[PDB]
Amino acid sequence: ERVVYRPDINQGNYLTANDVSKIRVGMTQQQVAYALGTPLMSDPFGTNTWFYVFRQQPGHEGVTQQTLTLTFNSSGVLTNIDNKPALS
Amino acid sequence: RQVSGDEAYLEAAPLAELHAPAGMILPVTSGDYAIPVTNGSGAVGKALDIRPPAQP
Amino acid sequence: EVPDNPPNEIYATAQQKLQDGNWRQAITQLEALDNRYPFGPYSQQVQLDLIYAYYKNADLPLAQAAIDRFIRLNPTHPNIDYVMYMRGLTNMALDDSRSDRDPQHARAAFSDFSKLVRGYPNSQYTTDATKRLVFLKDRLAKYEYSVAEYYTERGAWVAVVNRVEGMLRDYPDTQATRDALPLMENAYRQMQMNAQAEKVAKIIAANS
Amino acid sequence: NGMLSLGVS
Amino acid sequence: GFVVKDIHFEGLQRVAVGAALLSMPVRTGDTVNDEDISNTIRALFATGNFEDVRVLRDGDTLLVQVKERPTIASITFSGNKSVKDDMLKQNLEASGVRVGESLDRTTIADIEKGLEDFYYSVGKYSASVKAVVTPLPRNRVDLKLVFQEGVSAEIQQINIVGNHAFTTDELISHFQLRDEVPWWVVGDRKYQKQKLAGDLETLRSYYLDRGYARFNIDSTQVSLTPDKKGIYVTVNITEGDQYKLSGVEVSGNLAGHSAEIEQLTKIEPGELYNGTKVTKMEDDIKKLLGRYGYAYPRVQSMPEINDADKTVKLRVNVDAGNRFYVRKIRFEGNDTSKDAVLRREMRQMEGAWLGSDLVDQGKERLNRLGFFETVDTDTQRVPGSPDQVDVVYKVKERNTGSFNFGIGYGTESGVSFQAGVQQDNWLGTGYAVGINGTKNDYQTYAELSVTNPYFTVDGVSLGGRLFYNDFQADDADLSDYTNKSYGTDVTLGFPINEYNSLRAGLGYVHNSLSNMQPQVAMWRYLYSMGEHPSTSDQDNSFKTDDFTFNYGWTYNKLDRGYFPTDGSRVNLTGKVTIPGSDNEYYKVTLDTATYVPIDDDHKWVVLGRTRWGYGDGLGGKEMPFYENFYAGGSSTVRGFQSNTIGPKAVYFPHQASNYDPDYDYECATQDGAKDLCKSDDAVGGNAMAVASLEFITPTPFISDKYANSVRTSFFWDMGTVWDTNWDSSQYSGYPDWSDPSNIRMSAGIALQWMSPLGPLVFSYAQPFKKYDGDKAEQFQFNIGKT
Amino acid sequence: EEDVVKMSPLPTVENQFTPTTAWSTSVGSGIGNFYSNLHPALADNVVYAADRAGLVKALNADDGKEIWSVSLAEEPALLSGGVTVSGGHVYIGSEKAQVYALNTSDGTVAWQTKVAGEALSRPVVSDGLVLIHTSNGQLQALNEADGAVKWTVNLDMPSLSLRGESAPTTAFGAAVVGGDNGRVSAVLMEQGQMIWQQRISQATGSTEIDRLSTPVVVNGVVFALAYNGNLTALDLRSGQIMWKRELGSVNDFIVDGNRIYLVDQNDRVMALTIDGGVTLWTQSDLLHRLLTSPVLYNGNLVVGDSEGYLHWINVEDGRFVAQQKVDSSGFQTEPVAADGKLLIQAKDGTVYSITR
Repeated sequence: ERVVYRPDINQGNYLTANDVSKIRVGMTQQQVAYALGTPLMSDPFGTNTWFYVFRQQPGHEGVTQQTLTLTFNSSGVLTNIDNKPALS
Repeated sequence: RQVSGDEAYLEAAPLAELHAPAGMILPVTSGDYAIPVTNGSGAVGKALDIRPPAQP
Repeated sequence: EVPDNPPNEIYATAQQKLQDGNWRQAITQLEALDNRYPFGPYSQQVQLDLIYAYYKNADLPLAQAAIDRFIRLNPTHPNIDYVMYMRGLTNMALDDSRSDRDPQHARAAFSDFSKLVRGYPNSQYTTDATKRLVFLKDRLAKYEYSVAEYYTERGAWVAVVNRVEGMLRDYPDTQATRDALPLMENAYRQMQMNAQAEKVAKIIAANS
Repeated sequence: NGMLSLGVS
Repeated sequence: GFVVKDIHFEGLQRVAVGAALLSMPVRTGDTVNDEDISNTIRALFATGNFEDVRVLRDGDTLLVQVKERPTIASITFSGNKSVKDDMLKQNLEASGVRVGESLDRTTIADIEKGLEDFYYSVGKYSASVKAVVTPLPRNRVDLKLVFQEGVSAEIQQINIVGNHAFTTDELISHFQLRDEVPWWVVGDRKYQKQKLAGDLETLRSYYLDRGYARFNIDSTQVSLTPDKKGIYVTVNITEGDQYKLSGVEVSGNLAGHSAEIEQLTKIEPGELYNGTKVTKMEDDIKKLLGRYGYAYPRVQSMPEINDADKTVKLRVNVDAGNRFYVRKIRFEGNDTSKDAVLRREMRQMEGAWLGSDLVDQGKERLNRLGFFETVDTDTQRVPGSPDQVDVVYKVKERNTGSFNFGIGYGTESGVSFQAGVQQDNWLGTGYAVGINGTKNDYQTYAELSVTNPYFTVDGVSLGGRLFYNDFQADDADLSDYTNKSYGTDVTLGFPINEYNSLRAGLGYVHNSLSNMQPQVAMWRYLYSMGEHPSTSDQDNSFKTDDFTFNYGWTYNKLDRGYFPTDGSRVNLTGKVTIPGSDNEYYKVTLDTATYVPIDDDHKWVVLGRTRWGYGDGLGGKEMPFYENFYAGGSSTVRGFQSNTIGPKAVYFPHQASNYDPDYDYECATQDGAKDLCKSDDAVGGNAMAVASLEFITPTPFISDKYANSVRTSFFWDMGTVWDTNWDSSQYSGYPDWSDPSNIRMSAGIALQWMSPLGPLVFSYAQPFKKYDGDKAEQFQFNIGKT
Repeated sequence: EEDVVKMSPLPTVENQFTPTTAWSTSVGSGIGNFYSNLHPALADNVVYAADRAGLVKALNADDGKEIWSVSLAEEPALLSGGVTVSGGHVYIGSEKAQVYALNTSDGTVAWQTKVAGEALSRPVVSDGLVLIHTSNGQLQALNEADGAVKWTVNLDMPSLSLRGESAPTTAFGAAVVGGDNGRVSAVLMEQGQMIWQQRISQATGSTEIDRLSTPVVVNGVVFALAYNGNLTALDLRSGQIMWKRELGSVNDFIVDGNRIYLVDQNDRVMALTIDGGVTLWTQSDLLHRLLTSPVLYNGNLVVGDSEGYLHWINVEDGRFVAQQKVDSSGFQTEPVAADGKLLIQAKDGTVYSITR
């Protein structure tokens, strides 16, 4: 581990508290897109799911990720929101 | 220093369409980078005469 | 630096330095034979030869410039199928055959070969051009495998999965992609998306 | 420095 | 209306009938009015093959008539001195004009005037490019570009109007453009003109950074002489009064971060307005809003001026803008360098949120590799997405490998012939290989290297050397010996911080001594090693095979690379013999620079240097006399001769294979071999301690226009070497060389600038407190030893 | 390495009289290679001249011997605005945006005014004012008595101008003036209010083609001379281009009787009809010799080149009359033909009186 120089690896989407608290269930995609911005990853194995992973590790430890998974359906309307602000 | 009469490409890893599981689908192929099967009796590599034709 | 010989003397000369495989000399004859008669009854034959010679003398930027110009003024020509092949070779001769440099060339080479087999399936060059597309796909897939790889080391797990995702879209049948799948699974597992991880785990365990 | 330098290798 | 039965052609030469048809909207059989014909003509022009076209109705047949642009059959030059026929030929193909293509006849005078601006950039304003086009029997043209470039134009004055608080000279002092260069001298910019924008930018900052908040550059005229050989430049300015900062009122789309921006804008009331502290603030905000996802935060600052109390209330407007995501980072032009080679210099993570900086930071981090000639960014919105972008870096690749040769000429060195070959990017892998040799009066060095700058993704390098050094001690102003060493080191380089680095590596050395003229100290070391050669001749040999663990730490927070005016530099090297070596020692050396300016303008810097060295043996052995610490000359304590400080040779009586002619010898049998002879030949020690104190000042007789080019100082240098294993008792007569309280002090005056022969540095020191046997040397210098 | 045009070699002239150097006086270092307007000026058998550094001497017009010894430095002064002397004052413009007026008496400073940029233009004294045309357009008019800035007429300027900002002529309480864009403008001497402003200069292309960085008024016609532009005769009232000719210069021409004598930008001398501007003769044996402004002395044309050679052209045919190396320093600052005397300042400040 030592004390090398690690240059802040950000990954995925940026999620405020005053933004997750804005998507209610039963919204369109176009509405959630406008609410949070397009996701960066979206399940490509036959399941309209949207992963907002908000991953942050700066210089040396304190790696921080919040996974915000929004399950849709055949139509295009939010049916389940899944939010875990940490990893443990 | 560049290529004159090479044949290195003939050993390129073949294309075998990936079998999908059940209750799952592979992402949807872009028709970009897709090669039609051409019932080809023509030569390959150093065996093909790449000289310009003529007539009359 | 050719003297004002009769044109036939210059063709017999050039069309002799050529099967003698001395290119830079057959050029200096044709290269100047062209600027003498840039149009003529058989000054399209002079242009194809000039492109053959440029290719083999590894004068690659003059092969493309002369093919492009040739197509632009003769897209009708009965030999146009051959010039597309030579454009295919040219661009493919600027690539790697250890392949992870700007694929501007492999991509652009994959285009000219595709145009050839799409528009001329019964061309004499079609099958050789096909075996090149199969190389040039693995080549282009391998480039994306390479960037996937940098980002697995850097620990930029999103860019990993997104890069492998697009690899399944664009180059799925390629051998380079089967190899990329366990990079994808890892990026998922590293991001605690053990749900999606298991999804790729079973695409691996279905294939080779 | 002194003298010169060629950049072509 | 009108119906067309056939389409018939007159004037097709190069263009195939088929190429004509495939660009005509009106087809065979179509029903066409004079409107769809005007569309066809209009279209055949858009191809670029034709000079004149006219489609005409000929009964039932549409008739197309063309005159094709002539084919370029040669491009001769004849007149170009300043630009080679090849560099122009290449630039013309980039503009469409090449041999085998057709001449854009209406762009000839465009081609002409197009090349004038190439010549107006350098300053060749008298220049000219005509173009003689000669027709040839079969619709061909011979393009001959007749050049007549002129006397390059030189700038005879840089004036400043309105400057009241600063003489027009002090201001010009800091411009890249100069009204006069000197010789017989300072390497001190040219005297030509171009892009003066950026030199007005330094004139703003000189004024703004001193509280002239209302300062304004009214106009800047740029004159010629009628003969177009001389160039004048006036920048007319209006000086504000000096304004003290009152407070900062922030106002805009702060994205609810007023909490963290209300103290980034907290400034102690009283201090003068400070045009850089302002742009720091602005950047700290853009760096905070950037820290929180926002790609392109705008921040402006228009000072509310109040001439009553003479104060400025800075009104900062924030505007965090939007948030974009990087779909991909892509590289174009990396045709040799590996994809990873550029991508690892990216401070922008792909598949993450955009930073207007981290994309620019990753471009400065790219050209500073110097693998690429040009580096351009391009952020493209991904099609079908309002907030996804691709960041493209378009590189042009540079020839990386080079042959290098450099003569410098210093006193404590002689003539340095540094020379060697280097490949900075081995087959585009970031790997550096090279064979450097340096040749001194005392040294012939020659090493071969292979370095990986990213052994680890975070920047850790693994560099391997393989060296060969022949040291001739009597040319280095030491007791006469000959060391002929070689070996190999692998070294990890850890980047730690923007200012700090660690080195650690293992090493092998083969020291092969010979020609050791006998003296006590050199010989005390040798009994320790278990070698008892001859006290009374100069025909000896010691083979030593050492294995070393090397380690180092360097810290550089100097403000400026050239003439530092602030901050310290601290280097610390040390080694030790891993068990299994012939020798058994540890060595530790440590240098220190510390600059401390006393005035705001920073032309009164106080330089405090210190050098420290110490080592000894472990297993009853001693530190090799070649791993010794010396102290004298320019690098260390000035006023004194090179290496002349510390222990001296206590010589045995002997004879060498010299065959004593009519020369001066030290403790030779041939001249009277009593017992031991005290000498003023130096050997240095295993314990150095030099420490200087230079007082850098303005240079007080030279024109203010370029006085800051030359740097005078007043130094007080002091130093000490000593021998710790010196038997002070057994040699009761000879001076106590384990006593370090023998402080040699000197005082002089330094001068350095950059002459055409290279970087210069003079010193002139009278040693006031010199001790027994110390050779003085008052005037010393280097000419960029390299 | 090589200038684009061979400096036409010294014309090999059979002199028809003996050009002599009545007297000679060195004033400081001179103007040097610094392109200036600074000429000497002659008033009441007393000659006033100066050098760039700020030394201003007054000499006798006969013996060339000093009278008063004052200079204007602390640091140089950068005098450039040709010496002009009217009322009891010596006017000199300084490239440090200063205009000095010294008493013709002792030589003490009468007044000194901070103008709106470098005072390159020869100060003109008309009505009760001093017209300075500076290097950032500003055509300021200072009060002759005290030097207070009466008014400022911001002429705008191109990216790239030449140097010698045009000195205005005056007629009927208006000031006619050159501009650095091709446009000769006319203002009022009470307020500086625009009246007309006519473009005189032909443009070329998207390169850098320029116009004029001094006109003369006779019988309600105004003549002026752009760089590339044109020699045009303008209606003094309207400024409507009466006739134009495709000639150009930066060296104020001179209109005598019925002819326009003129030294263009390739140094080729010529005389035209005042009428339509149709050409009389051409003397292109002095091409590119970097000739000075012309002057009339005893029915002869008196020029001077870069190599301190005075020439003497005959006004009626265009053939040379005489020649003389006067000062190897070089010539630039305009001659002077006033009070039967002929003065000229070589670059290093030497003031020659030519006679015989």
